[PDB]
Amino acid sequence: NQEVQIPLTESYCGPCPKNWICYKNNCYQFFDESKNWYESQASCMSQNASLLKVYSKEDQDLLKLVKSYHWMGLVHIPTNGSWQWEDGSILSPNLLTIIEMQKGDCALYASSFKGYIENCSTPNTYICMQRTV
Amino acid sequence: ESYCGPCPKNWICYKNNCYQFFDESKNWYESQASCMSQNASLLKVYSKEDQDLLKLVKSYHWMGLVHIPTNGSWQWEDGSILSPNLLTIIEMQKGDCALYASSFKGYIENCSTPNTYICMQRTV
Amino acid sequence: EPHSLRYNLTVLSWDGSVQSGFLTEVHLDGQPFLRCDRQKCRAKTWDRETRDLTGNGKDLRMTLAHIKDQKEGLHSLQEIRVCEIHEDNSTRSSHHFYYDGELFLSWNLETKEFTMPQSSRAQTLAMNVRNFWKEDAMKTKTHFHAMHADCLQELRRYLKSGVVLRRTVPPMVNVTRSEASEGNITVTCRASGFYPWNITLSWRQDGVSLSHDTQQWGDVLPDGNGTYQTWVATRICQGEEQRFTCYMEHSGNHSTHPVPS
Repeated sequence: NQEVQIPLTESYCGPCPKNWICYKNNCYQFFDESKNWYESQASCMSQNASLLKVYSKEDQDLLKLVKSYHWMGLVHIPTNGSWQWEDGSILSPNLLTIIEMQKGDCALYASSFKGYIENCSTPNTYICMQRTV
Repeated sequence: ESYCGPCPKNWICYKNNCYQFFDESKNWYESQASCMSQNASLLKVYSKEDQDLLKLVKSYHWMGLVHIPTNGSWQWEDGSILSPNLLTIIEMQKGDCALYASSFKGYIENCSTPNTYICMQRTV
Repeated sequence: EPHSLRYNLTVLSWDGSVQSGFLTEVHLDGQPFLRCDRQKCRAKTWDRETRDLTGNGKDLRMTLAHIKDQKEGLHSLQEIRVCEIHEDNSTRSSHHFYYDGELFLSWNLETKEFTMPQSSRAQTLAMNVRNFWKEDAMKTKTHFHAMHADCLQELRRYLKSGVVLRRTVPPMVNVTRSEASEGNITVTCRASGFYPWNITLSWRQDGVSLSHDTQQWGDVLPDGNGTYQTWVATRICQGEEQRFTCYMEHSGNHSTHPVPS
């Protein structure tokens, strides 16, 4: 059963793109090629994926270990005066602490569960996420 | 493959290696025991290419590296040698155990000092 | 004067061995607020503070390990960060590194650049440290900016939640006579229990401030209650006490105080 780690309770993780991080039915990859938010999104979508979406501290607890600052899929709409993901879902409360660093309409992820408001035009490393089956 | 594993249910899989991170500070002995209780061992660094994700780890965490003063060399808990050109070792605290830190660094720390730790399954 | 938040982080080495312990002093509007170690923060629960400041403590232990250091015994490395919010809602920043109690490195938000003192032992320490941060991309421009942005969010959070260890307290004023000798008297004007520190206190003859040199001046002393006290005295002829008033400005309050009787 599920209170122990033995070869019998092991399973394959995926499906994910080749040589990606697979965790709790999610796929992730980190790109060290600095790009602005638009190019970062385009890169993720070119690989049938999107920028990091944060939806659960439990399911995505590995985000606590990430060094440095990376584009995630969070964008500001000035009309509603609120943050939301690429896929148009709302930022759930008590997930991210959002910190005004630069005046901008995009956010960089940093551990633990922070978003730093950054100029969309500024080159940064980025994280792609794909949800499995 | 599109598939990574086999790994425990709720572990991180990368290039068919299984990893988990523990926020509950333990000394090196308790950290190793905790990893073995979960059918794993403390992080072993064997390949910069296969374990390139270790570049993105924030802070420092127990790994499975120990000093025996007789042979005067660092080795893994499984008795395998530290391969050259993998880790730069830095004297931080006097001790016979090592903390992993980005990028492929090992900080010498007292074995008795509580620290966060990373487990990696022995598929070695 | 501005709202401020200061984080004073100290790590220690004994004979090149970096100790497990570190400590963060947090000061809010100049007042001791939190002391934090690896385990806990304590005021004079604090969970979010312990997470943040344990992170910086570990980075600073690693930083002290990369310092090449022939001299034996005790050495200390400090990272001291302050953010300020002013009247006009403009903000200031400083970010300094001290080794054995001496500055060797600052980071400047406006320019996004390191500054070093002129000393050559300052330049050695600074390059030990900068080269360490560069090899591992450990402390980038962005990390320095983010630490400053968190400093401002926390200060705002403390202010929004009414942890505001600051309010005006106007002085109590008392005028007394003394040293009644050879048909002269000392007149003394005392301001006590006052906050903030800044005050104007002056004797006037027929409403004209006497020179500094014809007056005697208390220092501005802490009460031990969070407030201040001071005084000014002058030497006049008996019979002339009507012509002498104590003038005081504190906190927009301009008042005048005669010699009693």
